[PDB]
Amino acid sequence: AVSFIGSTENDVGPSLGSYSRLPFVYDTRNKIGYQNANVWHISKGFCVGLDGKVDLPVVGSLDGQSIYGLTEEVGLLIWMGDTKYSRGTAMSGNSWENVFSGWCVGANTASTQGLSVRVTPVILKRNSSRYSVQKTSIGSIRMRPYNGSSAGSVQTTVNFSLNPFTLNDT
Repeated sequence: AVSFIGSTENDVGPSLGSYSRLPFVYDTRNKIGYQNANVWHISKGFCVGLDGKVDLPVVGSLDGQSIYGLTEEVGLLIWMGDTKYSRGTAMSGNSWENVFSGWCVGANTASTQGLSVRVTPVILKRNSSRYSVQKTSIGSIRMRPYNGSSAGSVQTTVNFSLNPFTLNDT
């Protein structure tokens, strides 16, 4: 079986966080992210993976993944995937993309399925010399049952919003 145990709306990164150091990528690691190991509770043979979707406009590209725009001077590189950040899948485009191939819980076991979203700020253009961004919707992630597993009427999708932040350029 499967049940939804997470939150529908989720914030990515600390509110009004400030980050210091074209296109220039800021090394924010996992600071601007959201991670939750327990979004769905699965059991008895349930097989599930994850699909991710970014709703932000694609304004460029870097090493194979999209640069999503926030403002005229600030953009983002985005990863979505399973709980552990190192499992993140680099996002491109605005379609649902497979971000976690998935796994199957044991026939006599109960476990959880989680997820993570991580972004890194990118300066597109310049100027003052600070750059502020307001809360912005990023996109969503939905569980993807497989192997004949079924979601029934269980909530399948959760959403993510980027908390406001400021970039100090010098």
